[PDB]
Amino acid sequence: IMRSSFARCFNSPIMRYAKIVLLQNVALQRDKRTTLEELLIERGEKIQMLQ
Amino acid sequence: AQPSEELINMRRYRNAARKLIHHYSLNSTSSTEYKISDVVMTMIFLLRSEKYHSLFKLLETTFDDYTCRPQMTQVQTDTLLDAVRSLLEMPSTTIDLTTVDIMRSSFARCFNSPIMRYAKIVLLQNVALQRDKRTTLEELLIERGEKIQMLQPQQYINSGTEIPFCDDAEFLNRLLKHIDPYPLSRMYYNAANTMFYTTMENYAVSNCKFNIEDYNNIFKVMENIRKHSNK
Amino acid sequence: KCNKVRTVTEIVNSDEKIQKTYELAEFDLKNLSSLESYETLKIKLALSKYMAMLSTLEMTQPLLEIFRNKADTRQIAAVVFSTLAFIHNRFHPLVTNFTNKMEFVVTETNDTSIPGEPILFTENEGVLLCSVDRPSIVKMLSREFDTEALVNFENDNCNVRIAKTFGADFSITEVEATQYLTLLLTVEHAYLHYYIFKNYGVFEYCKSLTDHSLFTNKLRSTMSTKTSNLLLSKFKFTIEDFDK
Amino acid sequence: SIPGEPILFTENEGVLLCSVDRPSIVKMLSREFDTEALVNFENDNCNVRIAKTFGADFSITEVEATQYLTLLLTVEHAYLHYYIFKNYGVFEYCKSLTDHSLFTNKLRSTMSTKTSNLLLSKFKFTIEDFDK
Repeated sequence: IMRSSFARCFNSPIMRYAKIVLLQNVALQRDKRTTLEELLIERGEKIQMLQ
Repeated sequence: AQPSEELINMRRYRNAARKLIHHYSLNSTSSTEYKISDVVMTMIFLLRSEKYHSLFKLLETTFDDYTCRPQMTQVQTDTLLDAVRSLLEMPSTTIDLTTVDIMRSSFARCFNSPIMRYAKIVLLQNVALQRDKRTTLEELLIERGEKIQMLQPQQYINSGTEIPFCDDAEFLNRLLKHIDPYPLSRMYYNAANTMFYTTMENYAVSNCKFNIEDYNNIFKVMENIRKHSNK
Repeated sequence: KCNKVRTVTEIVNSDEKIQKTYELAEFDLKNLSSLESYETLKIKLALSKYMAMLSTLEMTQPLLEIFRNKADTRQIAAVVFSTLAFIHNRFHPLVTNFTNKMEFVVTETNDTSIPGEPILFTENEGVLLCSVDRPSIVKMLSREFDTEALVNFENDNCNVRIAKTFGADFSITEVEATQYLTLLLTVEHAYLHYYIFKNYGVFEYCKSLTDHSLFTNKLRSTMSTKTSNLLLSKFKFTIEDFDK
Repeated sequence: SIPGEPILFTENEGVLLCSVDRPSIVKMLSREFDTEALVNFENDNCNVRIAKTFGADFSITEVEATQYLTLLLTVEHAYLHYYIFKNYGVFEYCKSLTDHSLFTNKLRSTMSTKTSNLLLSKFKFTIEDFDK
């Protein structure tokens, strides 16, 4: 997370005030973002399996 | 020297190449089957035993791209077939020349077009069947039925009539309990597709292309069933 | 058809009255749940019965070893016969026998092999006879192909679909048991043709074998609620790729 | 784990059951976050605020207690959905979870006519900066 923070800072050559909350992170160990619905399937299943 | 990269994940290379080969010849099961890096890894993994290098040579012959069928170096071909069985680590499950030829045709289409997006398409046909003469089903109907009528039953199995049954209901319920946990719905479809593949697996011989629409009719069997339900 | 069912209630002598409204969407869903559970149980039961009945027959050895052998002539015949009878009873529960004449032929050679329909009939050259490709049946039991279950499905919407996530000696492998369904389906397909020709002439039987297509007419007034093994009907593949 | 909600109920798996994320709970417990020394926003003080200018063992400290409010409000948010589906359909437990949002409608005529734990009327950030 911090690595990506620094990999977002110098990115700016920008000295004007920046309203930019880069909430996003790239490095989420995947090609691209899935939906949440699949996880709503996947966690729910195993949860029902659990006792 | 650094011998790592050539085989470091021998596990990856072996398991993925074997998975792929089972996908082709053994038609095993649905998967997101692809990695071109794995395709290359196939060759590199072949390049570290003679019991590989032979098959590697054969497969390289495909890079000539012509549909000719190579001469059978009978003795060496047989030893090679045994090496294939070994390197496929199957229960000697009747690995055969025909499946070998099928793999040859598989690569006869694999590298043969740089379709750099997705040829996500069955290529059912094989050029290298016993002939490209491509006679139709209808003549073989006669050719088979002749000898069929000529043959005599191996056993004359019936006299009278009987029915089998048992009624150990408790036993049946015990079985049921044992049987419960299995996701039938999924488990059966793969076998259904095995039945599907079986048609092609039969006609390696002057094959008749058409299957699809009659299969669609097999599926519309359920359509007809629904129609009967509704009159 | 969203049907926000609408309701009102009254004091007698009509002092004043109250209103409420409700939505079927829960009820229909639970109905579907119950339906599918019910029919699944039925199918499982049927399979169990079949398996046990076969189990009765004193096999010395696990099924697949039988066909891996080819010296037999009894066991294979028995198997086939049993399956046929099971199907026939599944359609005619009161019916028990076929009046003899049933005889089988093992086929062993590619030069006798026939594509598609693996089990074949000559209804009367004097009497019925049948033919079976054991080699092919082994190929169909190229068991190595099987693997753990995929869990795919399509046309999802929300937990509108997913709500089941909150809606509550042969001691031998499920997968090997599952292999049986293959022969079940095969003999079922065969029984189709057998019944057809038994009802009608040879040439239409040949036509059906040419195309399992025209059946859809004659297989009518025939399934009087006698459901058959085509529950999950999404039998389909890529089509546009046919490319003539 | 699950996104958003550290708590969930399975309303009647034969009977009610609940599941909770101790890991994420601890992550909320990572209170090295906390510090008091701050400054409130104000406005228009001469009219609005200048008037307000002129008025005035187990003996545990506060910060932890403050933290209690965290689980208080969390369990409130969970209770909302719990009550909702306990009273209503799993369709509107698909909804309320696909987004919370709309449930204001069902709360209409539903709330007990008594407020809860939502005094200070601003609770927001920059919004237009969503910069899609």
